[PDB]
This record gives sequence, structure tokens and C-alpha cells, in this order.
Amino acid sequence: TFSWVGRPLPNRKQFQQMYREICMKINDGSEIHIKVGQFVLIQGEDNKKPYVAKLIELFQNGAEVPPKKCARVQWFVRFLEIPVSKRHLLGRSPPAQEIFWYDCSDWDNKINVETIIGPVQVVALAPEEVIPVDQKSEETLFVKLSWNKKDFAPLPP
Amino acid sequence: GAKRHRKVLRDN
Repeated sequence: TFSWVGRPLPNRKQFQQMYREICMKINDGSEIHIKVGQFVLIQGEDNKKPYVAKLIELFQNGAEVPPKKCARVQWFVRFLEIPVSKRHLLGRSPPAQEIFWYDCSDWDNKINVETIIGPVQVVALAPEEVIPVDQKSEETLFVKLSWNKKDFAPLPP
Repeated sequence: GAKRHRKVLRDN
């Protein structure tokens, strides 16, 4: 379950209150803060890996009733979310830890915070950097490229 | 348990 931390950010949208941070309690009993700018795993279908998203906004949406805690995200997509026919355009076999910045507006970016599984570390690498492949048996995901529905391209600014 | 998010279109 989730709770806001502290005061809302200076108001921007009507009917919404924005927060920098959200508090998530586990059944391991502890409390974890997730902040705007951090990344989360988002529950998708039960047979698939979580979606990965960067949190770009956290908000209490007063336009739903009863009101809900929401996020707006920047999506990433996993290799398997890219059309099979377009996969070869990458020109290599990405590791399971590699994901792609999804640079397209067609999917809606608003989620309910209850779909959040938890934080994930996502790391931006230069194209010529190699993914570790180090130890920690890492839970970290790496991003090199964006995918626009047409081609792979550099990470946006 | 995390609720399921269903991605949906539009809303660009």
C-alpha cells in the first residue's frame, strides 16, 4: 500500500495534486520511497515481464472518484515488445537486461500507482559500453537506445 | 500483489 510523503508540489494542473515522492510498504514490513525521476517495474500480464517506466510525475488525481494515486511515466520497452519484423534493425542480440527508451506518444502514459511492483535501477550506457555481465547477478537494467516504432536511435536529451 | 496495468492508446 502507498502513501504520499509530505506536502504537494506547487500546483500545476487543476484537480490534481503533484508529489515528488511516494511511500510504498511491503509485506517484508518495511517502507520504500520512490521518487519522480526513478524507475519502476509495472505489473503487466501475469505471463510476461513487468513493464519498465521512468516516473515523470506522481499525483493524486481528483478527476477520478474516488480519487486515486497516479503516475505519469516515460515508457521503456523490452526487446520482445518490439515487432519481430523490426528486431533485426538493431543489428545485434540484446541481453535480457537491456531495454529501450520508447520514443512515441501513442501509448498513454498514466498509471495507477497500485500497478507498481517496485523501484528498479535503470542505467544509461554509451552505445559502445558493454553491459555487465558483472556480478550481483544484477537486477539493474541498461538503456543504450530509443525505439520509435520505426528504428532504433540515440537516447533523447 | 501489484495490480495489472493495461497499456492503452491515444493520450499523446
